[PDB]
Amino acid sequence: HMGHIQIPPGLTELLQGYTVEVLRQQPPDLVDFAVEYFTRLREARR
Amino acid sequence: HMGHIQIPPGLTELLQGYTVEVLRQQPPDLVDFAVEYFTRLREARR
Amino acid sequence: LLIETASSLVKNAIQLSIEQLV
Repeated sequence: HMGHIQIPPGLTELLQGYTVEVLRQQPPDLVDFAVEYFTRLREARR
Repeated sequence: HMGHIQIPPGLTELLQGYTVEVLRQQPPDLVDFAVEYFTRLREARR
Repeated sequence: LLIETASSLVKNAIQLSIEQLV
């Protein structure tokens, strides 16, 4: 309430989605997987 | 060795770094931002 | 604070996933 801006929601779901596939796909490179996943996200929602 | 889980360390810090800059720089788009951050992380390490 | 919200943030993410995906 008091103040102005606070922890914005929506980031907890985006992270949990990554921590999931990351543990399932168990890719040899998480850095390259994060760049290939997020980058593909923007193309998904279109 | 069969019947056990393996959690590679490093995901706790990598995620904490993103959660920081995001709540600090306040980018216009976290999706596209996540791609510019991790992609640049490749050059950071090593 | 902020570092306190992100810390536990990763803990709740790991639980809600390996627990039979509950």
